[PDB]
Amino acid sequence: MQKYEKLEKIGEGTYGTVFKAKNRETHEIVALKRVRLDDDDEGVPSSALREICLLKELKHKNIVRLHDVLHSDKKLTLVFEFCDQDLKKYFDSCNGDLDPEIVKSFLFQLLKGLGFCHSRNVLHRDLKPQNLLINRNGELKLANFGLARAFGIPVRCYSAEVVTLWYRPPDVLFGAKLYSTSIDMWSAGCIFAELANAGRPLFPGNDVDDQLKRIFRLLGTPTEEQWPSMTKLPDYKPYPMYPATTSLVNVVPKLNATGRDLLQNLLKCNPVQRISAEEALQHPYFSDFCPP
Amino acid sequence: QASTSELLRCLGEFLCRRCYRLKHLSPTDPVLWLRSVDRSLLLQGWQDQGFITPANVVFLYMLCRDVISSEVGSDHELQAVLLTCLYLSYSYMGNEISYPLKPFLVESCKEAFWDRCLSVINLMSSKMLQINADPHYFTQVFSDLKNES
Ligand SMILES: CC[C@H](CO)Nc1nc(NCc2ccccc2)c2ncn(C(C)C)c2n1
Repeated sequence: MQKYEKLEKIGEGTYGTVFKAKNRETHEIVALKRVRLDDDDEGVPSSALREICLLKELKHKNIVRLHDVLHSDKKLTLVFEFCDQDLKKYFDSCNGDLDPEIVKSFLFQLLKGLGFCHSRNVLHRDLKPQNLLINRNGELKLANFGLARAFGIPVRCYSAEVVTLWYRPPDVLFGAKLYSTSIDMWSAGCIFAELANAGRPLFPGNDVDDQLKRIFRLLGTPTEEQWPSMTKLPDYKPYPMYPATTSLVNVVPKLNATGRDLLQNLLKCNPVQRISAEEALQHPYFSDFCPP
Repeated sequence: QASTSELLRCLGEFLCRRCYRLKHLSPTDPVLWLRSVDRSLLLQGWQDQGFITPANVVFLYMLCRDVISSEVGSDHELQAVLLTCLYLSYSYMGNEISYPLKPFLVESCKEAFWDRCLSVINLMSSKMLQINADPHYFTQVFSDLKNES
C-alpha cells in the first residue's frame, strides 16, 4: 500500500502473496496479504472475500487477527497481525523436539481458537502445521481461512475435497458429504501427534487408499457396532480388520496416559464419537495449566 | 412455495417493488440473470452442480433486501448490484473454493465492482454468519421471501 512499507516477502499463501510490513504512521509491524484483481488465475478474489467475511466475525486471541482491508489498485491488501513463524518452520528450528509443556500449551491454544470458530458456526477445514502461527510470546494462532465456511443453513452437501490428505478424517476419506465440527477435531488430533513426537505427520499417505490404511493400521479398523453408517458412505470399500490393540506409547513418547486418552478421543474414526473442542478443553490433560 | 423457481420469482417480484424507478423491469429479468450465471458456471466446468437452491435463494434475498437501494436508476445498475450480491453468495456459500469474475461482471469499471463487494461485506458479514448460526433467523427470512408474492 502507501500507508505501509514492505520489509520482506514471507511467502505465498493459498490465494496471494504475504509480506512483512511497517505502518508508516504508527510504526507497527504487520503482515500484508496482497491479492491481484486483474486475473489470469481467475477465481482468487473469491476465497479472499470469504476470508474477509469470516475473519471480521472471528475476533479471538488464538485466531489470526484481520485489522484492515485496502483496495488500491488492481489489488486487495488484507492487513493482519504479524506472527514470527509457522509451526512447520518451528519444527525445523527446534529439531522437532518440543518440551511437554509447550506441547500442552500449543494444543490448548489451538483448541481455544477452534472452539471459538465452532461455537460461532465456522469450520476451518484446512488444519495443518503451516496454518498455525507462533509468536515469540509462545502464542499460537489459527490462520488461513480461505478454505473455511460458515455452517448451519440447510445444504444438499459440502465438498468432500477438503483438508490436506494427511489431516483428513476417515469419514471424509470415505466421501462423506455432510460433516460437522468433527472434521477439524480429527486434524487437531493429527497435529497433537506431531507435537508429541518429532514433528512428522502421523499419517503421510500417498493417496486416499493409503491414507485410510495408515489410519486403520494404527488405530484399528472400526466395526459396524462402533460405526454403523460407515458402510453406507459414498466411497466406502472394505478394508482389512487391523486390531485395536496397537500401543500408542512409542507413537507419542512425550505423552502420559492422560495425553494418550485425549489423543484417542480426537482420533475417533466415527465423527459422532469425536470429542468436541469445548470438551477437550475440560479434559484432565489441561487441568493444571496456565491461562485461566 | 419451497421450490427454487417459486422463491426466485418471489425475489424477482420483490426487486420490482423495491426498485420503483425501473418502469420496464420484468420480475422475470432477475430470474433470467441468476439462472444464466449458474448455467454458464456449470457448462464451463466451474462447478459440478447448480448453486441456485432454495436455501441459497433465501441467502441472496437476505443480502438484496438490505443492499439494494429503492433509488437504483437503471436496469443495468440493478443487474450490477444483484450480481455482486450473487458473487458474494457464491464465495460465501458455494462448494467450490473459487468462482471466476467474468459471469458476474456487467460494468466497464472493474474497480466499482470490487468496491461494492467490500461495502456489502462491511454491511452484511454479521448477517451472513447469523443466517447460518440461527435457524430461527433463517426461517424468518424464508417466510419473508415467501410473503413477497
Ligand atoms: C505465506 C506462508 C506462511 C504460511 O504460514 N504465511 C504466513 N506466515 C506468517 N508468519 C510466519 C512467518 C514469518 C516469516 C517467515 C516465515 C513464516 C504470517 N503472519 C501473519 N500472516 C497472515 C495471516 C497474513 C502470516 N502468514
